[PDB]
Amino acid sequence: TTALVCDNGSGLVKAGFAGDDAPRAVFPSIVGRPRHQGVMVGMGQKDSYVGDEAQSKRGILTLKYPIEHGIITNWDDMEKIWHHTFYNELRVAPEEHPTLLTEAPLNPKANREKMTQIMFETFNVPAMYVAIQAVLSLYASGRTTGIVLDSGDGVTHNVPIYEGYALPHAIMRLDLAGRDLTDYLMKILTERGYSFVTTAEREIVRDIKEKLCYVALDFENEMATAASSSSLEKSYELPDGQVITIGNERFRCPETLFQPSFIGMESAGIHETTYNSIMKCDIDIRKDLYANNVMSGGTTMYPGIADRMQKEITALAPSTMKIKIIAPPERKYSVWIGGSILASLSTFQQMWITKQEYDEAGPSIVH
Amino acid sequence: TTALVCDNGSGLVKAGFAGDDAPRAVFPSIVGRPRHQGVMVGMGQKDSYVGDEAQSKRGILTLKYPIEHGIITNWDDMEKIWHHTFYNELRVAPEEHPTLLTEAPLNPKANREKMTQIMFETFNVPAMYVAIQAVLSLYASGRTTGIVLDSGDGVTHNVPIYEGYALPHAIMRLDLAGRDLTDYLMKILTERGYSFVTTAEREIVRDIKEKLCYVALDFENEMATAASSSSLEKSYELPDGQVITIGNERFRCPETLFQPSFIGMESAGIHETTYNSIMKCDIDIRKDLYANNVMSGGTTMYPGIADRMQKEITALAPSTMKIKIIAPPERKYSVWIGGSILASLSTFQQMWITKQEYDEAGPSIVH
Amino acid sequence: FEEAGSTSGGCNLKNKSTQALEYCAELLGLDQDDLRVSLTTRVMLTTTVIKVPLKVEQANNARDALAKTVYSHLFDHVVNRVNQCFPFETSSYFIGVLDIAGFEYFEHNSFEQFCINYCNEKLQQFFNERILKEEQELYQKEGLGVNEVHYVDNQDCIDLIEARLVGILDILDEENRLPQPSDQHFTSAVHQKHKDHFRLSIPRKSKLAIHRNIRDDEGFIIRHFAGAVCYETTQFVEKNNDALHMSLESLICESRDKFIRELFEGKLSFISVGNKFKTQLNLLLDKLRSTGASFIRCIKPNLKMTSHHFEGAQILSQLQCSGMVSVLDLM
Repeated sequence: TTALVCDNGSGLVKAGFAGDDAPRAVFPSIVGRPRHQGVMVGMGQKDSYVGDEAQSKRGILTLKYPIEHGIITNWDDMEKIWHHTFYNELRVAPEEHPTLLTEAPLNPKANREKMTQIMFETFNVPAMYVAIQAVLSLYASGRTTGIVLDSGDGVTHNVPIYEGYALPHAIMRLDLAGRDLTDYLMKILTERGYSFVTTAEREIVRDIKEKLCYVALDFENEMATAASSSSLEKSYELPDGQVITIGNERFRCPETLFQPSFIGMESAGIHETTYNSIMKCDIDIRKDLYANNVMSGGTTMYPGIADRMQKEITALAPSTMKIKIIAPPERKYSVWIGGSILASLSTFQQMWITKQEYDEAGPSIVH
Repeated sequence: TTALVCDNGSGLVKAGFAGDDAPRAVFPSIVGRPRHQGVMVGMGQKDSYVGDEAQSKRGILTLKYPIEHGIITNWDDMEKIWHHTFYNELRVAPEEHPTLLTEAPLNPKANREKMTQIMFETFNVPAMYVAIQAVLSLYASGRTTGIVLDSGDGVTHNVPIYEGYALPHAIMRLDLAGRDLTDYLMKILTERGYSFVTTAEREIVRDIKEKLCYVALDFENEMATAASSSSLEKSYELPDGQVITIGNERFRCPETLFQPSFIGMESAGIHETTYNSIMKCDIDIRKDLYANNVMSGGTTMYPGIADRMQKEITALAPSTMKIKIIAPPERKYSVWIGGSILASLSTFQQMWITKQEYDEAGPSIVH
Repeated sequence: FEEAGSTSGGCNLKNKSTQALEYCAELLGLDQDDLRVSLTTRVMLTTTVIKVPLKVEQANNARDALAKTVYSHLFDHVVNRVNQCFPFETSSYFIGVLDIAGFEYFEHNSFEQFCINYCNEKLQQFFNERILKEEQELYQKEGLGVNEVHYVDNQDCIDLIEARLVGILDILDEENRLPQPSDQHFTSAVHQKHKDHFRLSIPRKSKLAIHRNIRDDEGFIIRHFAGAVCYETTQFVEKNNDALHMSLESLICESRDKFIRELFEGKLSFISVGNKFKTQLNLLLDKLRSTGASFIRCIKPNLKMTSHHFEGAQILSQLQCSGMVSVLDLM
């Protein structure tokens, strides 16, 4: 049997077998219990709706993302995510396949152990391994050097890798993008009188965060032309018939990635965390970290990136240095195409942690 | 078959067959193990990188010169130097050629024995001989009298030879130049705020020790003009984009060869060790040691030598004596062009130690 | 194909290759703007249908993969057109002639000669298998009955070249999957997994001076029935790598020309290139096992190819390269 790559998204959990095209299942991670009393008599209602069904049944449930700030809320809901994914999307039994699971870089111990341990006893997989989402994006882009960005709602990361070794002393985790950008967009859309305070309605905010937002070339000059009469406004239509016109806030929300002072948080922008991680690496290596700046994750899919990022880095970086920023299409599925390449390779079959070895070793094998 | 002259450099190991042009392989002697963990999965990484590959992979390894203070660190790394040199540079089997190996003058016993013995059993050469690097520089310059200088990182030597006999009572070994000049340059470049403390980065220091340094005509008068506003500064560019401007220290570092009090060591300068070795020879011979002062080794390739050396010796030497200091181009390959002339001559074929004779005699044949 | 200007990654075509594309697309019956996308992108779906650009080296291998697909189906169209010039009335029993090149090798051997000598080693296995069966039914026919005879195996040479995960063709096809393929990593991986065995040595172990000039990571020596044959590894992976993918396979089939569509009658992306050489050969070896056999070995007596000249320094080399001497060892 065929191995299964299942990505523990922050979004947007992604699932598909090993090779060779695209993921089979992608869905918004949400679990939602019903906040109102039923009067139908069937009864016909589920105890907890997962996505996609919880995104079709908005407004009668209370949506709860099971992974928040890069860590799982409880494994009771997480197990339901897994069960739903394997059985009613992929249509496969875990006993049939070796699996490949993903994690986030700088995640607290003992949450990789507890995960691995529960998943082996609950789903009875014959072998498993847990890879960080950032490393996998190297394979997806066909690179062997560069700084890797796993940016999902709501934890971004900046990991530098050099042919083909990782540098522990320069790894940066920012809790900045993207769920706090969702919350910030909701705070500056209230300023235009649209009240979307409720949990369900927050998903609609997320959808306009995808579609209508853009990044400026320079903030001050976009603000200048905003003061002018020329329309930057785009009109969105809402499920109850309402028409929302956003303009100024449209470029304000993504600009936060370069200026976190908009949220009021002390942390520095992607601009400077890129530079400061490069300048924590040895002198000879710095040469090839420039021009292997590879963006990844769905929250980097705004149009004005990477050429904003490019212009800003080129201004702070040493003169006459070659800087190219690598941003392909499909960054949301980058991780999955990474994992797919990995699990197909020899000899990594023998790098998987198998059940008998796990049973003897216990949680200490993980690291 | 054609004999092979392989020079046990301090630098800068040099290799090429006997006659008639130039060496085929020159490389920086460094072996370097990888100091960081690999994450690529290929795996594709070597256990120990030798030069040139260890000079292309700086900053992810820890460079270790295998010969230090004129003696080899261990024969485990030395054998890898040899194996790399014969096989992946020269493309020749040792069983095909009689070899000619070099050593340093005043090197401790039993390190010529142990070398000879290991090389015969490991590489199975049919015959061998070991010549000191200084004697070979006589042939290279076409002389038969004179004081010979083997100066490499980090042991210099002063050997007097008279037509065509060697004088044991006047041989001087100074542990002064050049690797301690590398370390001293790193200590006076920190004074200008550039921190190059790491092993890899030390090679960059060595490269600026080659290119940018110069020797003064007189220290005090160069120091005078240094106090003036006129620029002695040269701007170097560094692999990560940095621009380094050195001036005062530029002539300070090589001047150490005439004044070791800059390092704080008690030993006297090349000036005085030249004079004091001449004045340990018999009266009639002193006449022809003057004007056959022949410099050799790459660490004598600074521009202000030999005419600094000339002016200083002429001041200490007796009045009206003819003094000429012989310093041709290509001093770094002097030794190799020496060895080449030697191994081609009859009857020195019958001076080689052959395998059957070595097997009967054992390590006692060496001397 | 040059490198794209940082905009979305990938590769673009060179400006010197613009009029060269215009004069090529009318021979293939396709549009020049759609062919430029198809030679640079990986078309997939998210179900919208997105276009994800490829790297420069993957586009040079994909452009040559189109030429190794169009000419491959053109030779299969010539043979099928010839078989339609004499259609068979019916089928039942058959007497056929298999003709192929013998054990052919040069001073420095290539990937093309590696597949010939691998094909002759599998045919050498079936050759000695049919000889032993004829001798066992000769002894029975003369009334001598059964007796013990020693058989020589060459399965260890076959497992070396084609075994799953550990074979030479299996490492070669895996190297294509790596994010950065190498030929120095391919050579070192062969003596990584096969450190022992007698059918394989380093080039410097050879008695021949020309083979002793080859560096450890530049080649290898594989012993076959006809002896020790060295192969260099430069360009070996490049010649194996083929990358015909969806975005280009579903474009040459979609041609506006009718003769082109007649030539071509998600998953798998890059496909398995080192497997097509093993898979197609197994369709002939089991057909040869299902029939009887009549082995006719053909001898060239002299280099000039002129009448009444015998060269015993060239004939003896063909007795040892035909497998004839091996069968005399068996007997």
